[PDB]
Amino acid sequence: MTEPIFMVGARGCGKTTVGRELARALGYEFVDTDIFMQHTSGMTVADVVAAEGWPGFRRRESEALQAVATPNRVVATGGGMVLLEQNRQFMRAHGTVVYLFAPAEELALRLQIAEEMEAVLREREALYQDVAHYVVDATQPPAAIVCELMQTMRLPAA
Ligand SMILES: [Mg+2]
Ligand SMILES: [Mg+2]
Repeated sequence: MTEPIFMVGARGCGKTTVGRELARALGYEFVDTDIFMQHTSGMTVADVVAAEGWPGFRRRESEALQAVATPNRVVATGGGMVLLEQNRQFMRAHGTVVYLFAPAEELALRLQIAEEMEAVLREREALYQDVAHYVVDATQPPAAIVCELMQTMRLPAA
């Protein structure tokens, strides 16, 4: 089916890259909520936070989620998208959610911090699992994740 596919996970799990390659494989559109915010508002997350705080950024992020969710589209989401319950509900309702899981060690390794990702996971691991319909090993190359997702999720290639 063509419900929107939400990619969730912590910074460093490869969301944008896997999202983009999955979208290409399925013939879907691709949008990253963080990138959408930047290029529609002109403001970075630091700008938004400096002007309106973390609460203001989280509201914008919720709004972005709602604005870009549509069928036949893969949506890569920022690390903190899973913090608000309404965001978690929105994603499981509107579509199907995939958590790109990696231990903190590997998240920290990816740097195109080890203990800061450990702490991110203590706060958010359970939230990623709560919202995810499907959990995949994000330490594989993107192409291998793409392949595994199409099989597990029973999605045809474009
Ligand atoms: Mg759904
Ligand atoms: Mg789950």
